[PDB]
Amino acid sequence: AVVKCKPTSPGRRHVVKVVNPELHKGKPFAPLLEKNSKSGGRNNNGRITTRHIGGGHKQAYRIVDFKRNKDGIPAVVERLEYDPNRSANIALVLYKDGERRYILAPKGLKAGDQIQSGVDAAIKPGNTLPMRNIPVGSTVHNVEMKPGKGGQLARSAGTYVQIVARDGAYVTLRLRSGEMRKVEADCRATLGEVGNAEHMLRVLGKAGAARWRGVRPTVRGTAMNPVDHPHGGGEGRNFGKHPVTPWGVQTKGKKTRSNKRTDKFIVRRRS
Amino acid sequence: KFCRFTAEGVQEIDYKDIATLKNYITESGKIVPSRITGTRAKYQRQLARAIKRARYLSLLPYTDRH
Amino acid sequence: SLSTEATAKIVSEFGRDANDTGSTEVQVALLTAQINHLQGHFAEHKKDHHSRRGLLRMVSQRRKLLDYLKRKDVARYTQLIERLGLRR
Amino acid sequence: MRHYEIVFMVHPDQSEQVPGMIERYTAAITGAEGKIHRLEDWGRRQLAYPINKLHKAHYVLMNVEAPQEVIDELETTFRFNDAVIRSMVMRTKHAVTEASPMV
Amino acid sequence: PVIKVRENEPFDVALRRFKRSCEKAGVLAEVRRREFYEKPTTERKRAKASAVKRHAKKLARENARRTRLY
Amino acid sequence: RKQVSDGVAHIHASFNNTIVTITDRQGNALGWATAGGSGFRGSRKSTPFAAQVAAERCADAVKEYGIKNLEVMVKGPGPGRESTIRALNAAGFRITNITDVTPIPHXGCRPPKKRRV
RNA sequence: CUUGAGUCUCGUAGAGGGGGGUAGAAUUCCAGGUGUAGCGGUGAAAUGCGUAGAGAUCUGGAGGAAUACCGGUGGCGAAGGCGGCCCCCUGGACGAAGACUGACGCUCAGGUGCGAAAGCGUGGGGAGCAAACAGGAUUAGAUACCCUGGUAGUCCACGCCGUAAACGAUGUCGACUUGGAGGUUGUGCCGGCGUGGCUUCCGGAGCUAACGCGUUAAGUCGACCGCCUGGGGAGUAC
Ligand SMILES: [Mg+2]
Ligand SMILES: [Mg+2]
Ligand SMILES: [Mg+2]
Ligand SMILES: [Mg+2]
Ligand SMILES: [Mg+2]
Ligand SMILES: [Mg+2]
Ligand SMILES: [Mg+2]
Ligand SMILES: [Mg+2]
Ligand SMILES: [Mg+2]
Ligand SMILES: [Mg+2]
Ligand SMILES: [Mg+2]
Ligand SMILES: [Mg+2]
Ligand SMILES: [Mg+2]
Ligand SMILES: [Mg+2]
Ligand SMILES: [Mg+2]
Ligand SMILES: [Mg+2]
Ligand SMILES: [Mg+2]
Ligand SMILES: [Mg+2]
Repeated sequence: AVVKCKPTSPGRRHVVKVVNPELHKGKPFAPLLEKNSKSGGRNNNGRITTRHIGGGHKQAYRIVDFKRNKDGIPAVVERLEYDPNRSANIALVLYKDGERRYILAPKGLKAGDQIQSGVDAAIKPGNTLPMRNIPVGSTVHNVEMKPGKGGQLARSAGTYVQIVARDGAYVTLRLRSGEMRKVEADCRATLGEVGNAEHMLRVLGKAGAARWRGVRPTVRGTAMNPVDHPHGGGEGRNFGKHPVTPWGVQTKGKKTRSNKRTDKFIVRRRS
Repeated sequence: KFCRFTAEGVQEIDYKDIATLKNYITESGKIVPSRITGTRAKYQRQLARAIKRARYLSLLPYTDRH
Repeated sequence: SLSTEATAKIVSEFGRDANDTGSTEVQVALLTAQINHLQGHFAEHKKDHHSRRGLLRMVSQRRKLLDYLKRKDVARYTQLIERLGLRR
Repeated sequence: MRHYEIVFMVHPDQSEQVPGMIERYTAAITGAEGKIHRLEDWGRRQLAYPINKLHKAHYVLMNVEAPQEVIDELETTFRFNDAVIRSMVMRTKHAVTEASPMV
Repeated sequence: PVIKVRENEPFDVALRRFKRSCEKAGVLAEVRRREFYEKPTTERKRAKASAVKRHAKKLARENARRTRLY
Repeated sequence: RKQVSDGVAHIHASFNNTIVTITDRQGNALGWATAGGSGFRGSRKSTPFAAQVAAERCADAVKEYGIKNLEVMVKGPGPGRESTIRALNAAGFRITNITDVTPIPHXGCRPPKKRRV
């Protein structure tokens, strides 16, 4: 549910919250957790390689089954859980043999729902099948890009892919970006959309809410000195140059894809 | 004129009766106005429904240019 | 609307006979049954204004019949509103 | 328990599957305690216009008396069966036990 | 209006047959009707006026058949 | 070059012009002529006579193919519907079929607004 | 008490409403084939498009919107409105025999709800059309009408707005008072004769300033409500 906060303080006036009472209020399933400590956006050279990363709340990693490889064994959704590591919610599922797994929560899924993977799994949200067994036109998420590798496409809250055509060993998919893309029809996908679609409707409201998520401030290039950034300098507010990255590449329209190895799988780019 | 369905005591028009329905469509496949065939209004509506159902099942064409 | 069976069952239960379809208790019980049933319809179809006009007519007629019954025989009125779970 | 008239058209390259389809659908209906009032295998007819580049289809006509849920299940079956190229489910006021003008 | 030219049929006759088929199917009237958008208010006004004029003309004809001009 | 002996005459008869394209029965164009390209502009372009001349010129443009029989598909409300067919017949073609293929929406898209002249 | 009002039983017609699915026609776009010099447009032009191969024609694909014919001074809805086909949920109307309740009715300030199109917010979608905008014309000028393009918007979900020549410019309910010709939808009896509902046109008395209205009254009456009081200033200012 999308809920506005009352303006009892200026940092709360513009806050808009996404409240989901269905989400488990207790602790997550301990055997599927592992630690994941923060990087500050620094690599193994200790250098910042991605700016604006630091701080934010401590988070444990939930081992999510993106492969959905447990074919022919039914599972029942025990509960939906908040996952700090991603926009989508996750579902703790219990298989009939006694194994528990986390999956991405599809839209509509709730406690008690049954799911199944495999070639003969029914066409129902949450079920996972090779895409050669999924009707053309269907809406899917957690799409594999190579068979058995595990889902890599349409995993964020609200996202989905459409299977638009099947041609031989390949299907043509319409990605959320608008790109038309081919992957092998043996790649697995899960029926339905990723849930938590109202995720984009939240409004952080204040600076500290970005800080809680481990986002550090962005400093505009034009606010600096020339030594720091191509945009730097000027007596007063000056610009007078074509916008570039800190490293000098044009940053308004200039294209950067260069992967001749995967060009064959792109039917048409997003535009 | 001579609305046939009252004289035949029909309860419906039966979209599966393509013989009857062909007498209510022109050579281009259009439904014929009841002011030409003399059909009564109630049975003209039944006839239009039946023809549309037959067109959906490809028992009749929509036009002569498919 | 109410099926033949549900209507006949309400008539038998609230009427003084299976022929007594017209008594105020029978009319109020039939209206209450349809109103309660239609709650599920309008929970799903919130923009079904045209049907909701008929529903509000049911509510208004039931209110008028209840007022008539209360003014005519208060004990019957009390029994009825307790059986059907109506506030007033 | 309502009366339905069902017509479904099968890909002409799967005509020999039609008997199994008919038995399976009848079985689902009768297991739901429904009845088969009419059942006509029209066989292969020429379409009045192409459907998915096809010029023929195998028509089957059923008049059943079943609860709504089994009819929805049957419509879902038609949806996901690529052999069924088109179908129409109509409500009828009463059971139609007769011979259609196609026989 | 599909027309097949029959054997030993002069061209002008078959052209007339095609022309009558087209005039019967109302293709040119439909094309002219669909050149421009007419608002529903204009369409209803046109239909109503046509019906009114048809009725008034019919009544005038019926009541003129009872009228001697000389 | 290739000899066809069986073709289709497509007459695009609009209010302002007439395009005559002669194709084989599979839809491949063999030659074309238009009223606008036959020495007629403006007012003269949209006349039955300009359409007749276009029909003659298109018939000339396909002489090398040895076409003898013509199906005729007429499309549009223009003044060149009939005179084009007459000129194709007088050109010596055996017209075996005449069809009207004018597109009619079954509702379709909203037409442009009415002109106020 | 049963005659007004209502309940029940059996049927009937209907673009009444809400939700979901689906079909065929067409436009546009994309890919390719054939082909070659024009296309498009107008009063006439030009802008525009086209040898970087358009327009025409054929094939395959994508997508959105609307449902030709039927179709009708036809139907349904309180009004606004509602139109392919199929299913699910659902409101009202009407008719025939009865049975039932027993004045439970009518109207309604305030209140509440619904309420075309345009508009507004958030998120989608976007074929066609098209305010704005641009160019080409026309003209004395032409911030237009005409042309070539074209963005909001038009579409969807949810919320707001609450107004229209929202009109029959005619408030609701009941009773009564010569006729004629139709439409539509029931029903009774034997194509004929009845009997109900809704509806179109003409017209009599009467009414009306007149125009006209005329059993669907603007006639003859009763109940209740809304509203008017010279034109402008002004449905404006506060
Ligand atoms: Mg950054
Ligand atoms: Mg920033
Ligand atoms: Mg500084
Ligand atoms: Mg520098
Ligand atoms: Mg300065
Ligand atoms: Mg400067
Ligand atoms: Mg134009
Ligand atoms: Mg008021
Ligand atoms: Mg609007
Ligand atoms: Mg908007
Ligand atoms: Mg657009
Ligand atoms: Mg314009
Ligand atoms: Mg007003
Ligand atoms: Mg109006
Ligand atoms: Mg009006
Ligand atoms: Mg008024
Ligand atoms: Mg009159
Ligand atoms: Mg004001």
